[PDB]
Amino acid sequence: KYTMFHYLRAQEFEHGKSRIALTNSVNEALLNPSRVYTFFSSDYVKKVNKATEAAMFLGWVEQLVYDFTDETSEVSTTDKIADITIIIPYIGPALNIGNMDDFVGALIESGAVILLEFIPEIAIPVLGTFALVSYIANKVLTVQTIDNALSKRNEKWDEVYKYIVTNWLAKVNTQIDLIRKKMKEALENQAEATKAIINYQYNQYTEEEKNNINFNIDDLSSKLNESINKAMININKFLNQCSVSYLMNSMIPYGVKRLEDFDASLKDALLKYIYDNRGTLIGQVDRLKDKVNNTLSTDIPFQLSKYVDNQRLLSTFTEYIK
Repeated sequence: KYTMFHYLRAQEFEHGKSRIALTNSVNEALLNPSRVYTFFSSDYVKKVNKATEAAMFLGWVEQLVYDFTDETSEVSTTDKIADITIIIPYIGPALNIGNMDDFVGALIESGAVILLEFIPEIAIPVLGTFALVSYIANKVLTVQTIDNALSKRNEKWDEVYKYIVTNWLAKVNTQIDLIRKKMKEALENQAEATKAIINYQYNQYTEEEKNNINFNIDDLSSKLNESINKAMININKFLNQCSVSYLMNSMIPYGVKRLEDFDASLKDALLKYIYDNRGTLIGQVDRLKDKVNNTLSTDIPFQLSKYVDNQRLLSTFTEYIK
């Protein structure tokens, strides 16, 4: 029915003489150049649509800015979700994300996946051990032979991580960044549409009446800009949490299962290689055995900081590690 870009158009209007009115019905917003969509509360809708006496005008303005900031800075902190501690509930209603009708519900059941319009390729192919099997095949056993095999194994873990993180960088964050980029738009639209409904009423006030109080829209718009900045802070925090969440719970584990399988196979190989050739050490190979056993028994730690210099992403990842 409605893509993200339609909701974002429901939230626009052409400058005109008419009084424009916010509405919670998306369909209604689109079919009328006067009606504008909002993800704000029905209480907020009512409060702006209602026509306002000249006396109660500045007091009106006060409440809307309070209501704006209340609605915008909304923050749920339900901690039923893994590695997402903050939610911004109005995101879905604003961009048709969690309506793709309970958002926060949607995150709790399905995780951060629900932000992606396009699910990336998650499967990691089987990692074979043929290259190393061939490498040691009729090689006289030495310390360096075993150490090479093990550096190669390290390198493999490094390759799979790089693969996964890059997939994530390219296909996931770009998508999420789009939500961020667009959320800023939706919020800025709502500011422009409220500034419009207000400055409409004020320009129906008689000049002697109007002359009494000065509109000072550069004050208003400005106060609306700071309320948004505060909202983007919540949104960004949230988004980066979701990013690292998806990465660590829904992407990296697939690599790690495969890498573990790889270590395992390599282990068998090398230990057999060492026993088959123990006679080069007059039969005493206990150290070499212990080396491959220790090395391959522990996963190579994943450091997001290899790939990313971002402040937000790395701290979110730091929080992940405990």
